[PDB]
Amino acid sequence: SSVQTAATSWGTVPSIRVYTANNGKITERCWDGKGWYTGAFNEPGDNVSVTSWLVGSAIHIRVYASTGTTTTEWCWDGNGWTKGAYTATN
Ligand SMILES: Cc1c(C)c2c3c4c1OP(=O)(O)Oc1c(C)c(C)c5c(c1C4)Cc1c(c(c(C)c(C)c1OP(=O)(O)O5)OP(=O)(O)O2)C3
Ligand SMILES: Cc1c(C)c2c3c4c1OP(=O)(O)Oc1c(C)c(C)c5c(c1C4)Cc1c(c(c(C)c(C)c1OP(=O)(O)O5)OP(=O)(O)O2)C3
Ligand SMILES: OC[C@@]1(O)OC[C@@H](O)[C@@H](O)[C@@H]1O
Ligand SMILES: OC[C@@]1(O)OC[C@@H](O)[C@@H](O)[C@@H]1O
Ligand SMILES: [Cl-]
Ligand SMILES: [Cl-]
Repeated sequence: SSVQTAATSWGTVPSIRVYTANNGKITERCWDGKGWYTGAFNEPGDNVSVTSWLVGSAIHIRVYASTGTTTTEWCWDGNGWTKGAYTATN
């Protein structure tokens, strides 16, 4: 089987974030113009999607991590990954 990725970007540098679901776990790689480095995101999941938006120059990232029929939303708003309110009845 294959790892599964999701990607987002912002600005004109740009910043890029790539999330990889590998063998039950999601991790994050980061580009800020000067080489790829490892991000702070680490959460369980077999499937991942992502979206992001800016308020001014402040990025807001939402990562949707799924295992079985449960999807958990993880939020980056400048100061730590927090659990979002997203729910669904799958
Ligand atoms: C994310 C994901 C996991 C965690 C899976 C599987 C798949 C999977 O989806 P994805 O990778 O998108 O799609 C596949 C792709 C692209 C290929 C080429 C596959 C398989 C899948 C399906 C089938 C498959 C699966 C296996 C194992 C051990 C093998 C050998 C295995 O045959 P393989 O010769 O790789 O063929 O179980 P595994 O615990 O990895 O479960 C089942
Ligand atoms: C428990 C279980 C069930 C009930 C599955 C599948 C898997 C599965 O997990 P597991 O067997 O541990 O991991 C896999 C391994 C080790 C290999 C080598 C696999 C697959 C899986 C994934 C992918 C796969 C699946 C298929 C079918 C018909 C094929 C041909 C098929 O490609 P196959 O050449 O076997 O590759 O559907 P199936 O109804 O069997 O659903 C999907
Ligand atoms: O500069 C890297 C970082 O802080 O960027 C914002 C988010 O992508 C974080 O997970 C990541 O560690
Ligand atoms: O500030 C976090 C939050 O309110 O952001 C907007 C949505 O992503 C919500 O699910 C999430 O709880
Ligand atoms: Cl690099
Ligand atoms: Cl964090």
